[PDB]
Amino acid sequence: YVSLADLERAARDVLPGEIFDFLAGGSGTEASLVANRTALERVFVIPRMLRDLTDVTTEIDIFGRRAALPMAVAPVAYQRLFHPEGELAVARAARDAGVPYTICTLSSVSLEEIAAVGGRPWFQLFWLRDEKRSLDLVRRAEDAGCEAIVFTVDVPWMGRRLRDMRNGFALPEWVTAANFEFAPATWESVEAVRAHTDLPVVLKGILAVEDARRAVDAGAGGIVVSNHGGRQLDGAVPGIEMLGEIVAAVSGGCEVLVDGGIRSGGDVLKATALGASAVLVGRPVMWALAAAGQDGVRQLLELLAEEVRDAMGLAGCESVGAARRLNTKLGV
Amino acid sequence: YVSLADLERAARDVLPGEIFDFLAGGSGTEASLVANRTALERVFVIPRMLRDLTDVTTEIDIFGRRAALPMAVAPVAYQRLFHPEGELAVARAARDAGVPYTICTLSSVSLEEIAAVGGRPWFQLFWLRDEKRSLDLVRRAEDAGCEAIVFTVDVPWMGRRLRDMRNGFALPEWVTAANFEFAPATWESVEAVRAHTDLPVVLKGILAVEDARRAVDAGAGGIVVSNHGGRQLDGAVPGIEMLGEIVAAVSGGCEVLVDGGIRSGGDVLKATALGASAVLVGRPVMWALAAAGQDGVRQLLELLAEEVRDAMGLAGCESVGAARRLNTKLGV
Amino acid sequence: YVSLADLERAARDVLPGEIFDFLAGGSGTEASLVANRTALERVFVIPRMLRDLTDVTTEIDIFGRRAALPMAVAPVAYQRLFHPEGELAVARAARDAGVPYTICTLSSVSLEEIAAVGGRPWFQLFWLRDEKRSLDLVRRAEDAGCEAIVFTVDVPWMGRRLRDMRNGFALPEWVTAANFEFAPATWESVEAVRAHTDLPVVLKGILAVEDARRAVDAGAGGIVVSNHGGRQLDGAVPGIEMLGEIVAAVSGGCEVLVDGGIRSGGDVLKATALGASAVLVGRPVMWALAAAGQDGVRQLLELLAEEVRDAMGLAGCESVGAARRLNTKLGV
Amino acid sequence: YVSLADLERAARDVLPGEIFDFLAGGSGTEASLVANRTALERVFVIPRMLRDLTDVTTEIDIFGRRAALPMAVAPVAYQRLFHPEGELAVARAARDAGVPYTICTLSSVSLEEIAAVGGRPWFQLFWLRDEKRSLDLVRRAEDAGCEAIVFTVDVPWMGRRLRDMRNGFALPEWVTAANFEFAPATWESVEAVRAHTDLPVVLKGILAVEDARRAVDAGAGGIVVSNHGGRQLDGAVPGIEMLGEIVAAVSGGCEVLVDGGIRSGGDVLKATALGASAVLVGRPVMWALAAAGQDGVRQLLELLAEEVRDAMGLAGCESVGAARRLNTKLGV
Ligand SMILES: Cc1cc2nc3c(=O)[nH]c(=O)nc-3n(C[C@H](O)[C@H](O)[C@H](O)COP(=O)(O)O)c2cc1C
Ligand SMILES: Cc1cc2nc3c(=O)[nH]c(=O)nc-3n(C[C@H](O)[C@H](O)[C@H](O)COP(=O)(O)O)c2cc1C
Ligand SMILES: Cc1cc2nc3c(=O)[nH]c(=O)nc-3n(C[C@H](O)[C@H](O)[C@H](O)COP(=O)(O)O)c2cc1C
Ligand SMILES: Cc1cc2nc3c(=O)[nH]c(=O)nc-3n(C[C@H](O)[C@H](O)[C@H](O)COP(=O)(O)O)c2cc1C
Ligand SMILES: O=C(O)[C@@H](O)C(F)(F)F
Ligand SMILES: O=C(O)[C@@H](O)C(F)(F)F
Ligand SMILES: O=C(O)[C@@H](O)C(F)(F)F
Ligand SMILES: O=C(O)[C@@H](O)C(F)(F)F
Repeated sequence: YVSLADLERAARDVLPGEIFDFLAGGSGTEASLVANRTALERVFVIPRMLRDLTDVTTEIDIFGRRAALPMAVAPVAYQRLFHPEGELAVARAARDAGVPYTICTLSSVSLEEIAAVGGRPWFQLFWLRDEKRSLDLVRRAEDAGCEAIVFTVDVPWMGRRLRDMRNGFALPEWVTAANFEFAPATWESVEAVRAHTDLPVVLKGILAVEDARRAVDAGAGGIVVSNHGGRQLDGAVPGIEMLGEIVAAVSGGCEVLVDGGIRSGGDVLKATALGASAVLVGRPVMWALAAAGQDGVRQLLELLAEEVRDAMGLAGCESVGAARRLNTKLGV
Repeated sequence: YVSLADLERAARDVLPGEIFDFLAGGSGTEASLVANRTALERVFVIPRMLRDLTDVTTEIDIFGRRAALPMAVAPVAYQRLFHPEGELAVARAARDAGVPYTICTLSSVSLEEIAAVGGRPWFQLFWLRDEKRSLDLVRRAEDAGCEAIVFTVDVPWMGRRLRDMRNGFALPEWVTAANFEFAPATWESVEAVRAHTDLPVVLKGILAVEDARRAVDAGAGGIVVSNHGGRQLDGAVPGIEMLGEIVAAVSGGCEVLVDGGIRSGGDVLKATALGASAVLVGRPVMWALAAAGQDGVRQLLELLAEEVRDAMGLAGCESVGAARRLNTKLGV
Repeated sequence: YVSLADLERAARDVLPGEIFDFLAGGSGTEASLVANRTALERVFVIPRMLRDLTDVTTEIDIFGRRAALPMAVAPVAYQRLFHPEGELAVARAARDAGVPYTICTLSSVSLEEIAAVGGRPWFQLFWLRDEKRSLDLVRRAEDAGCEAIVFTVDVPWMGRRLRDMRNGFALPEWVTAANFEFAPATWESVEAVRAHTDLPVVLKGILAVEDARRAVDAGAGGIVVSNHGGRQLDGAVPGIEMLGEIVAAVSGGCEVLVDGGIRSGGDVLKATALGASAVLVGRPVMWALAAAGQDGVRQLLELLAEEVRDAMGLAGCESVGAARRLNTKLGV
Repeated sequence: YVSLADLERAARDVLPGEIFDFLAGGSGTEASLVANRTALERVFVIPRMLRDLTDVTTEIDIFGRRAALPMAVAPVAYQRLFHPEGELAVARAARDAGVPYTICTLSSVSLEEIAAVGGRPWFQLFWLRDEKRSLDLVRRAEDAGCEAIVFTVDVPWMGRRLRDMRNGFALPEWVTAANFEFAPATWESVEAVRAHTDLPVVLKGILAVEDARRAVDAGAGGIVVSNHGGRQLDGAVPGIEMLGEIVAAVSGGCEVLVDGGIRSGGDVLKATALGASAVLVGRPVMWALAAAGQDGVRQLLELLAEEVRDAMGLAGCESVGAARRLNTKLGV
């Protein structure tokens, strides 16, 4: 595989159409899904030349741990849909690559089993009608050694997934929510989580500048600037279009991650040049899992690491910090 | 039907080609028709997160009545072209949905019959060569319980409808103007109408900012920012491109509606975020009428209501007022 | 014929391919040719409503004569290529429509014969290696009753017409330059012409603002803002993109015409709203001549007059002056 | 051949697919490759009229020598891939046209043999792991009569060429690096070269404004504003998009060349109007070499010279200096 796009072709060959559509699809007309890609394609980097590249490093420190790349595996529900080893296959590959893996509230293997794989696991939280269940998940995650709580704030309820409605998609009987209904979360919910854990709380799905600022004021350790991969509000701005403004507004008060459409090391470099601390990658990780299980995810992460290192050095950056100081230009 | 676009396919299957073209078409090269869609597609919403959504309401108060959604059925001439029940089928579905229905001067069922259906009917006025006939229509509408007069100001004469000219389109003998020639209207005409009724006068087809201001000064209760669905001046700016500027200029002095190309609850949300009080929807209502009569219109209005509620809540808006405070970003 | 585009189809059916290509083609990659159209398509008009339209008039006064529309027939060489009656067919139709016709230096019927048709003829001048020949043409034109000299300033030599080179195009033996080598013209040439005639001198092919200003200072009575229909410099800006700036800079000091890609009454309205005094129309007139001779040109001019009147009134303009006061908005 | 695009078709017919792909391809998704073209296509020139064109000259003085056009042949590795005469065929045609030819460090004929052809040769330098080898190349180039050292600064290592990876491309046994591993170059390397030669040092692959300024401060005699034809960082801005800003920042302190996508005399004119001293042309020269050897390159250079002269005069420029004073407008 020489690009992330070779894996999409392979995943489409193997998965049942309705599962491929659950993975690929977005809400509504899929305008936000498409715009995630368009928005990245319009960003060009202004590389620097003739800098010292004797020891290029792609590592970052985030949430108190060193990561091998400025990237983590995004939360994706129900990974046994894609391969029988599901979350364990992905978590193992992420561990071996030194990349954080986000364990989902809707994981198809229990969070404690996935955490036992090792590595840098984070835990993604959905707020539930029964509040106590959400807070018990947080405590379970912490007890299992998760290192951050990624609170998803953009799903008061699931968006309108027309592919899924047209297909009549439902989980097969062999895939369940192994940790066991959505309730709208509020800033009060954020505070209840912050009070119940010593782990950094990361709010995922922030797009308004004033929500980024309020996240810092609320004691968040990070945010993920994100439109949920075009799966929630159809017509929501891409995160990459808000990122620069958000990074300026928080002025270092929390980590600022971005996601949506990251498909190469070059895209990682764009995100960092716009100011991101790190990116999340969702669909491509699942393409690799579908295509070739743990080995497939390993191969994807190896390719991404090579592309990140290549892009960084070609742009004159010996570190991710230097990459954040790059300028960009919008084009056609 | 899971989107408004499923109904277009169904209407195209059933209607005679020349009737489908009377409905779908615009003037000239159809540049303004296409631009209505392009203009909406370029607008992205910046949603807010973590707000209280315990009681999301899509209702608005407009022209002294509560409406279920920030939407009304646009005036569309000759609805018996599309289904034998014509305007009565649409008006009944609108009533049942709590949406205002605009009875047309060129209705194929008499305005008094349509008004007898009940609901929130408005009445659309064309100025006629015989002035007295226009003013008699106003009095008839008021006597029948219509709640606003929507004075169409963008049709001094009908535009050049090339599909209709190529098809040699004419009304079948079984479709007539049941209320019974266009004369250019002026500001004097507006004043003659205002003096002849106690109902709110709404000027439909305003696109220049200074015409919006003058509408307020003239005593209008509302305007509809509109290029008549691309059917009048070919090359007229889309209403959605003028809306923000217009809303700022009138600074709350009248209701500011918009139309043209509204095809989802997401589009309704864009219009409100740009400042609209409400939208009109034309062609999609007729697609539903063609496809399945009253039931079809009911299904469309149910789908739109679900999409509006979904979009609002995903954007952190418990009310339409909150949606008007959302920011937007233009994209690709 | 219900649009100018119906005539292109008809002309393409009848003309030999190499003649159609001589007519349609531009220089180089035809980037400027295509951009003439793109540039007009991006301009939207902001129409005004509720104005008096009791006596809409499309007339203008230009170069001391009343014209029926704000349009003239552009200079096009060798019109016997397109129809056996050539320039006489076009000139007769223009006369009957009350539109000025520009007689070309490279006319395939002598300028005196065309002028004898009557009407409002103008004369287009090429500067020649033998200066005296150019100045004799001017005197001949004036003696024959031409009312303006349109000095073409953008053809120091003919551009690179790749269609013509690929086709090996040459004039058939039955088409000649009936008035009988290009020399670069300079401001000195302009002055020599101005001194040799009492007619208004119009400089055709101006695109830089400072050249427009200098034209006024040089005593020009008009300019034509133009990239020669994309036939000269490939990559020259469209005239329509320079027009507003030019109109502001000359601040009424001469008439400012535009050409390139005008294909409807709506396009005429755009040009006027951008500030043009009038437009020239080239290729469409020749399509009509190819399709149906004098009658074809008459039909085209009738259609254009109807479209201009329609566009004007739909935009709230009772006169061309009012149309010049319209605002525009650039779109997608 | 009447355009540079006729030669691409001819080269694609004759070359083995993998060699055509080595030539045509870029890094990654080829976003930067495509953007080089897009960026030029959006630039329109504002031509001037009515200037003296009695003695139009396309000559420039650069690096102490007169060149026939504001263009040089870009460094392209391994030209025996394209034709058996390789670099000697191209160098001979360049000499005969009065265009500088850049001899490559990776030339498939030795630099001394190519320099013996005569003409204006420049020498392109790669910095090597063994520094002394790079500096020996510089001395060899100077001893052989090369007139400038073009130090390539954008290849700390070769980019990710996915066409080449998919094809399993490798040099055939009959093509070698005849002058005989990449090491990242730094500003220290630049200074080591500057100290080892009296020739002008030209830094090729500059895109950041501050790197342009530093190049001047470092004693460079020129820079080439360039993204290496889209072959290095995928997502690097096109040079043509940085050029104006760069030209302003150096304010005449060194020659500022540009490359990437130059495919006509019209494109040369755009580059000069944006401020370039001269352009480099890569792929088209190799298309001509593949198609017809020395004669093919001669024909290409003749066509380019004709197009440059044509564009200049149509734009009212009797000299390249005048062309640099032209204004431009971005379009669609
Ligand atoms: C199939 C699928 C399931 C997902 N499930 C979740 C989830 O349970 N929680 C969450 O916060 N995000 C979820 N996401 C969103 C991703 O975390 C991420 O925001 C999105 O996929 C990023 O875009 P990318 O897929 O373009 O890389 C899901 C995304 C996909 C494609
Ligand atoms: C077939 C048809 C007939 C119409 N008749 C009228 C009319 O009689 N009066 C009027 O004010 N608008 C009329 N309109 C315009 C609509 O009220 C509305 O401005 C336009 O359809 C809105 O755009 P939409 O169809 O894209 O939703 C008509 C539109 C269509 C498509
Ligand atoms: C076939 C052809 C021949 C032309 N000959 C002349 C000419 O002799 N003199 C001149 O000033 N313009 C000439 N023009 C340019 C036109 O006057 C005009 O600038 C151009 O056609 C306007 O664009 P349009 O064809 O898009 O309407 C010619 C154009 C065409 C298409
Ligand atoms: C096949 C190929 C090989 C190249 N080899 C070199 C090289 O050895 N050194 C270098 O500085 N540039 C090299 N370049 C880049 C060119 O010098 C130039 O920057 C690029 O081709 C310019 O773009 P153009 O090909 O679009 O005209 C190469 C380009 C191509 C296409
Ligand atoms: O995007 C998803 O599918 C998840 O976030 C879910 F299942 F929660 F909506
Ligand atoms: O758009 C329409 O068809 C109506 O507004 C009419 F019939 F009046 F022009
Ligand atoms: O555009 C044209 O063909 C004319 O202007 C000519 F023939 F002069 F170049
Ligand atoms: O672009 C190229 O192929 C050259 O610059 C090389 F071979 F050095 F990378």
